Amino acid sequence: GNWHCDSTWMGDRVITTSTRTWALPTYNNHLYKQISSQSGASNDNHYFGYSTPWGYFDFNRFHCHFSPRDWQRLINNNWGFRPKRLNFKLFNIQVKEVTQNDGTTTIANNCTSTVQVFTDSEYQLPYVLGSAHQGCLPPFPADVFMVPQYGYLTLNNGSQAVGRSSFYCLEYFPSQMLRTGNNFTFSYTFEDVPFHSSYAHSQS
Amino acid sequence: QGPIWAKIPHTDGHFHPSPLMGGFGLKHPPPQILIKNTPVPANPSTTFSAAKFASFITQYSTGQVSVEIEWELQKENSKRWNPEIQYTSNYNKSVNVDFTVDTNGVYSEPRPIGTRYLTRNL
Amino acid sequence: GNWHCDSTWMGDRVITTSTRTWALPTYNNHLYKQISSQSGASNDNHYFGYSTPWGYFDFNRFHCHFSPRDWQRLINNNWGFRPKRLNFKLFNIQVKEVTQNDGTTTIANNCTSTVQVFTDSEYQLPYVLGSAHQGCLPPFPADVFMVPQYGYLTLNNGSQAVGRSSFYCLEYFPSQMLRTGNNFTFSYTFEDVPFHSSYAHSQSLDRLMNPLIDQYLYYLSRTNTPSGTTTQSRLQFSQAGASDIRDQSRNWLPGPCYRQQRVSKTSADNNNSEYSWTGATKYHLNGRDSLVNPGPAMASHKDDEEKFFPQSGVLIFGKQGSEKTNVDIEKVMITDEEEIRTTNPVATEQYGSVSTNLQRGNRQAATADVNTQGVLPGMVWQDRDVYLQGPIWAKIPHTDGHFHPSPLMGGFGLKHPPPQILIKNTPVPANPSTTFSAAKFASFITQYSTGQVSVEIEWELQKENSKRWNPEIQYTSNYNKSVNVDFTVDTNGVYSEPRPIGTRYLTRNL
Amino acid sequence: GNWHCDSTWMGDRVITTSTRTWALPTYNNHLYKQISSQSGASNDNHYFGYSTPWGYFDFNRFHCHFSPRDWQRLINNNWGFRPKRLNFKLFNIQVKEVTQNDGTTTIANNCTSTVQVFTDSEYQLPYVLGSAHQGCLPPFPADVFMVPQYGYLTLNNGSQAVGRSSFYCLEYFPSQMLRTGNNFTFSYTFEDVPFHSSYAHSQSLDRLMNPLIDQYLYYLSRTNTPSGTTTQSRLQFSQAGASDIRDQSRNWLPGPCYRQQRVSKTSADNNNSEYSWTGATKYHLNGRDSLVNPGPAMASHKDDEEKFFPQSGVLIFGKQGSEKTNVDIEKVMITDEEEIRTTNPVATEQYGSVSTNLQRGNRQAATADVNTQGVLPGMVWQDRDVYLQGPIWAKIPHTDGHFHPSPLMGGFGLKHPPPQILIKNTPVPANPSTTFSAAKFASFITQYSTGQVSVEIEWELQKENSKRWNPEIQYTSNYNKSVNVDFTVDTNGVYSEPRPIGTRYLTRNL
Repeated sequence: GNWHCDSTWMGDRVITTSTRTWALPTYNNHLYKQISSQSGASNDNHYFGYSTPWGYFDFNRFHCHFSPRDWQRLINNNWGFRPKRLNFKLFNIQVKEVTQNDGTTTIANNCTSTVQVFTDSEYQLPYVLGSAHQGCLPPFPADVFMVPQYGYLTLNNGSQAVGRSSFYCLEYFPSQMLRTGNNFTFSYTFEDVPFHSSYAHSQS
Repeated sequence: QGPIWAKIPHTDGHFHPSPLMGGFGLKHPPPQILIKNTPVPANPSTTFSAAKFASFITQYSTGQVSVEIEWELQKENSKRWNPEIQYTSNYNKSVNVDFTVDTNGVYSEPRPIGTRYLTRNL
Repeated sequence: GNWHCDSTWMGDRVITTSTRTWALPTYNNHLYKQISSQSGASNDNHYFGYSTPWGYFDFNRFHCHFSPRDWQRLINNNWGFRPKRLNFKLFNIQVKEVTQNDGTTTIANNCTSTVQVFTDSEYQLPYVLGSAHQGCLPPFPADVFMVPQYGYLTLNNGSQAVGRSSFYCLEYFPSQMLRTGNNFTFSYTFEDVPFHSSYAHSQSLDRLMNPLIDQYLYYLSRTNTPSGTTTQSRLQFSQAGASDIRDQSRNWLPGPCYRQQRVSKTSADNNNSEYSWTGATKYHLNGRDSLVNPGPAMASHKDDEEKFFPQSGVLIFGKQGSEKTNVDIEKVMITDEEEIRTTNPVATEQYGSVSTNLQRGNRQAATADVNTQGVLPGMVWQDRDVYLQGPIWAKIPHTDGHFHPSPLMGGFGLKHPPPQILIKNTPVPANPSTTFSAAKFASFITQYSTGQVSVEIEWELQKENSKRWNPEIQYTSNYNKSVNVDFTVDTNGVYSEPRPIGTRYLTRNL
Repeated sequence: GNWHCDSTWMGDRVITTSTRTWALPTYNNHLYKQISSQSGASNDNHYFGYSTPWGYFDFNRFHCHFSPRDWQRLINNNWGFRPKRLNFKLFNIQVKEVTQNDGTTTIANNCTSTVQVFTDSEYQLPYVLGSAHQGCLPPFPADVFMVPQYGYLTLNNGSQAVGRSSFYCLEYFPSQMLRTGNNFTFSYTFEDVPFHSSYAHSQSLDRLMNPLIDQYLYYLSRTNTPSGTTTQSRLQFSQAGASDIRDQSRNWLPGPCYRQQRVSKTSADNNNSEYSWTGATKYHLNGRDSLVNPGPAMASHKDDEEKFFPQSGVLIFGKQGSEKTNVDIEKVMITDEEEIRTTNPVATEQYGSVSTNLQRGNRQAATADVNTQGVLPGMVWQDRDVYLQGPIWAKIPHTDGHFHPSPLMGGFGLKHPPPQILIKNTPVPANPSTTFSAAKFASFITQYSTGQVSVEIEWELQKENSKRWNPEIQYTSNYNKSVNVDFTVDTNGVYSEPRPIGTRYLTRNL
């Protein structure tokens, strides 16, 4: 897979493309874990949920896509804008094995080992995008970023669960197993949404 | 530097579901894209054990990710006579250029930039 | 990918092909960095810009393409040449990971890791080729070379930036990600450019006339005549012939000039003082002075003045192994542009003389030297010669106006020159923490890349058609015995270029 | 005829349309008149010419066509523009007869009386457009304007004519006679001209190099070296890097210059004396001196010298209501050409320095400032910017030669510019005698004409394609509160243009 960042302005459309390098550790040493608020937390701060071994990709900030100059071009010249469609790709996957022995770390490539990827395209998992979390693609294309860990919350009574609380095992979904040399792609179409108002009113 | 979309909660009712942090409310937003390293067990015992494996080869993964978004624009058509407001960089000299790296290679965003510079009548 | 170096001479074309092995480190530990001049630098030396993690390929010297023998073939047999098209290739890419642990370096191949390559074919980046930088493909095909780091300058006020200053992130361009077994190729067509003049004139602009025949025109030959025991003003006129040949009416003027101080290769002839800057020829741009070097094409010296050269008016190359700073004259090779003195003023003398006043009975005629002469109708000139070790092309700056955009260091001015070819090792993060961190990664696997690069250029030739009777000048190796052969390796394997070689051996009439 | 003002932006074109109401008096009481300078005028001010009864339409300023908002749209979004074609219309002609009798003025429409209109489309008349005269279509569409009177100059010796002096009678051309209900139209196609450069360079000509990489070329870095307790002449050479960046070999030269005196917007910095003429930059033509204004394109000032401007080297516009004669600096708007200092010399300093002598043991190197530098091979430059309130085109004089005919006040040099559009009220004799008289009629009915004029110009755009990462400069209105909005009417209905607006906000690399 090749590297694509640029913006393409055509007619009434602007196409933004961003490419970043990412690194994904092993989270939870491969375990799902029940998590909850500390015993001492205030009632307002109680929660119950699960931490999972999975990471997730988040491009839910404008600077993942617009350079500052692109943004300027947008906001000085347009009364409105809105997303239409997107194309997402993972490529140039590398799986690396680390050996810490006798004081010395040695990283070695493992061409055979896989990563698993799926999109929750039926929206069956708790949706944690849209909470303004860190971990998005960084604004500057040369910055390398860590893939954030996926966790979610369900109902709680204090730090405890309730009967209605739900537990999701992500391996209960089909996922693509990706090796070095495998790529992952999907396309998505935004539903019709109102244009964002990129203007200020000149009347009260 | 702000959010783009949010999932509209699946509920009987909602009013004007423009997500309050800003951006586009979506019933069917961009899906969550989940990834994880497949566990690779380390050297097993040569006597069968029913216990789930707890020794794994340390590993991590890296790669590139690309996202392409097509945006639709509504072009400004201002019929006002006088010039309007426009986002502009400063002219004056400075030690660092806004929205650049410094001498240590650290990129920084010095200010928030909204979208509302052009004007329209009510 | 296979190895191709040779030259193919067919009809009026010569195709040159060069292949080299290169190595590309990780620059800036993958970072872009703001850079500027030191706080103490003089105003003339201030700058502001950026260093980038990218490298770039530069084949912008003739010896990247012509062997010495090929160059000889070119310059002895052709009145002109010019680039037509080129083919560029990167192949046999290898990405290597380095592990320094416990005292011991272990290099291992990583077949999966990539390098990124793009050509700036829309010329959206600052164009740093054409500044005569080091880092080009070396002249000797067996030498392995390091890919130079890409950096650029923007506007500065002292060491600071200004609002108009621009910042370019090269990852904002599409680039090919190349693995082991991937190749990179592109082709390029030169725009039409004038043939370089690979000849010297055998006539001087001031001797184009028939020496046997008088002019029908008259010039003012005397302003006074003997009167009784004294003179009286009397204007008198003559038709110029051979004997008064300096006075003949002529149609043309020598080329422009911007005068240079004269220095001697004989140390004793020079003033004992520091004038390398204070005596230098310069231009003045936005409050800063810059050396004019080499400047407008002007002949290096007049007849029999071989030892003299303009202070900043000639290309100067280092001999093999010569150091960077304050080397003695024996360490450098000073080019000589004497062939153009048939048309272009000598760099160290005045253009000529003009009247400064209005003479009359009580006022004598006055004249003044002209030390800078811009272009005049009727002027003709030759551009600076090109050299085997010299630059080939330069990008013509994108401006409203330009005049005769032959780049002053020599070679071909191009509006759309060969594009910059940028390359960098894709960063590979080292072992990450198992707790999420938002900080950008700062631990990477050490690595570098190597591979081969080939460049093929097709050149168009304008064959010599001399109708002169007597033999002409030709570039020739020495016959006599010597310890080392010119343009060869020595006993230690070091290749060296012992002298500059220009193109102007054959002659033509004006 | 209907009213059309708007702008139509489509693809790479913007079509501007302007409509105004005009009034045309009877000029010269229908007579042609010889005119000349007063007997007491200085030789520099003598002239000879003719005043004619004709008026003319002039739309040769950008604000005749672009609203301030349109101009903003243009300059923030485009790297270049240029005129393509135009359509001109006169319509809703009304001819009015005035009767002043017995103290009382009574204006009455005369449907029958005509106006005469012709375009000089063969360019047979002296072309007086392109002299920056008043009388153009006003910037604000609701302002009604008087059609200016056509007059021209021919050769003069003092206040007298010469044999070569020419006299043009405009009735010797065919012209359309227009009544109420008649319209006049013509279309015109601009010749191909370079796009105006609506950008500023983000690089300076003296910083085009890679700051990270040394040159392979050498320059003379030292002329002497320490000897025992004293120095000895020794030439020494260095390869220029970042630290000696002023010394690097370079391919190009800054643009030409013709030096201007420097004046300060701070009154105290200026000499207390009258130098506006004696200190002025001038050219000398046939025994007469003329101010060189604005002259060759040169940057107005160097870094951080905003308060300084060349004496006659910048366009200067009046603020609304500013008077004709000796207004204070607060009454005018002084343009600033600082954006071109990346390529063009500063108007108030020397071009650079050249050697004036030949140094040797007993003679030190000497240099001199260069205050006028004509074009040299390898020079590049930017033309003067254009302004919303500034001129658009000029006719290139019909001459054997010209160089870079970008008109010096700014805009587009045209060999075949928009033709002069001449108009005049047809004289209507008053009551004649009933006895025949051979004398030409001297009693006419008082009348004037009014109507609308529209001009539509299609402009071609070169869209900004900046690949820079950081935001750039953009023309913007002020955010803060104020009593009047810039580029609006005040409480008395007076439109005003508070500042000059150039085109150079976006940036590009060299």
